[PDB]
Amino acid sequence: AAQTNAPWGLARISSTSPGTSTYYYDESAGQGSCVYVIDTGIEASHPEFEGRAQMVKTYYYSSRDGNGHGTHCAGTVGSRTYGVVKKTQLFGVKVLDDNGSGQYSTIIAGMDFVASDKNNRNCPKGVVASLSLGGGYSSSVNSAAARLQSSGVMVAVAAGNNNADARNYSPASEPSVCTVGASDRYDRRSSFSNYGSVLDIFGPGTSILSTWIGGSTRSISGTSMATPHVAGLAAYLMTLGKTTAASACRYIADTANKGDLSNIPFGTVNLLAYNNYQA
Ligand SMILES: [Ca+2]
Ligand SMILES: [Hg+2]
Ligand SMILES: [Hg+2]
Repeated sequence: AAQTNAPWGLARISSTSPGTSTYYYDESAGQGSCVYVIDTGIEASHPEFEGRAQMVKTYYYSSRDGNGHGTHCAGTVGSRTYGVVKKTQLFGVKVLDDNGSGQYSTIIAGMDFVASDKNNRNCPKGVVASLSLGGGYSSSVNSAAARLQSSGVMVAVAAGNNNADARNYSPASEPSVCTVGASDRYDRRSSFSNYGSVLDIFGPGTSILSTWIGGSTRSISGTSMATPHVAGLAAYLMTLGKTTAASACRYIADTANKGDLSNIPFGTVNLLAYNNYQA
């Protein structure tokens, strides 16, 4: 299948060069897989989700996304127009408040929740979790991420947006999960993207168009935005039967576009997520 005039990030992940505009993908489109989006919530009624999204847990007074961030990131995972895996099922877990902030204790709870909840869902092709969030280093937050991964969920996390070594950030610095940096249209590392040896892979993160709250759309930048491109790609590859939850991050790095990115500091991987599609 081909989506013509797609968002640049979608085109980039199905191409071996920058500057294309068509997103090529297998029609299976991640059907039978599930992606938990752990964020500010999801506006599940947005038409772009086609009834494939639902809120399963909140840690605040409401389950509604009053922020937009979570809705945007879900959209990059699996909205019709803006999504990598256009037929995946999306589950929203609200660990962040409507200002975009949350305590580590509640972020940890949300992770432990997903590890258990996936046991009562029908997700034949596997289960992914997308965490476009993070803060300063915390061994407890790293440990919760590691548990979620070991439970059999493909965990993809943001590297952080400080233009710094991601070793000092939590979400990011846990080696066992998939830590994602951000790149821009021209194949440069995004100016804000964290880097370092703990990064596994880069995805598109600058000027990413997707769904927003109030049934709208919006372009936003941040290494947060790259995360869902890799989460969606994992779900897509898992439904194809190419890889499993446990080995997805490695499989993605193995099959990545290698050496394309500029402004990568020595000691950081130069690998850009790539679907390897062939008609
Ligand atoms: Ca890793
Ligand atoms: Hg987000
Ligand atoms: Hg986003």
